[PDB]
Amino acid sequence: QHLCGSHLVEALYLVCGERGFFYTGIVEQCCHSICSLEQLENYCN
Amino acid sequence: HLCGSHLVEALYLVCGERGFFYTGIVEQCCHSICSLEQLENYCN
Amino acid sequence: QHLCGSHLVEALYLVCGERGFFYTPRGIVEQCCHSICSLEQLENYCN
Amino acid sequence: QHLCGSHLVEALYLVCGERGFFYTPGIVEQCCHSICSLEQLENYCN
Amino acid sequence: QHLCGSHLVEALYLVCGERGFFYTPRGIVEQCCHSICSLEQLENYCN
Amino acid sequence: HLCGSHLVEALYLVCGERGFFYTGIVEQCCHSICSLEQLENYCN
Repeated sequence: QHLCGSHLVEALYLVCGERGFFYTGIVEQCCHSICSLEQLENYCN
Repeated sequence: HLCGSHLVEALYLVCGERGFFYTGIVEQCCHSICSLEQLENYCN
Repeated sequence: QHLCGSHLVEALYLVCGERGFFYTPRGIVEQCCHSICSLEQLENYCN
Repeated sequence: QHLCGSHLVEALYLVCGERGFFYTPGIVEQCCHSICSLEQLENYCN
Repeated sequence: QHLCGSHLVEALYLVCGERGFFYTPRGIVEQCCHSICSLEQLENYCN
Repeated sequence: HLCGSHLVEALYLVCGERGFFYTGIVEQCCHSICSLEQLENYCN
């Protein structure tokens, strides 16, 4: 449940579907800490 | 296009401890676009 | 060679090819993640 | 060599480093349906 | 049974563990993609 | 953070026919951000 780097990016692609996304705090909450699926969708477009 | 090793890594990811079965998910998620909702339907 | 988490999942995929496989949690976690199992046990998780 | 879906996404991440990137639903035209090169791919990065 | 392209490489990654491995396309490509090879044939491309 | 199977997938992609060796590439590309250039030094 730690999402960073290439793996964070794989996760975004997955949960964002058609919505798309931007990638460069999502890192604090989901890479440094464990976020949920719901927390993750909130970074799509 | 969610294909190969990445599809399986995705299943692990959305299913956690619940687990999953892997075989048509290839048709549904690799050859066509499936959603998280559709992917969740391969967990146990 | 303790296959746990994503690595366990990456492994089954390889040895089962088209056969597919099942992943759930005396238990594959016990046999392959907490301990080292061989392919024999892993093929035993295909269908 | 034909980069689509999750792999296209793996590629963008790779060539963009710190710059980051944007991914939408054309890069699909250029790099997924046909084989594209480096810079053609980078302009969908930042 | 037939390992080609990235899969051969994922397989190498898997079976070589700490040894690491070298991938160079008479060839792991001939031996494991065009024909079915075993682990030792596969292991001899680890380091 | 470029790590594990993905690190190995990255090598395969950028090295093409040259091939590559995998073992530090980890320090430079997983724990830290490497560029294509630092990565290519692991091709043949």
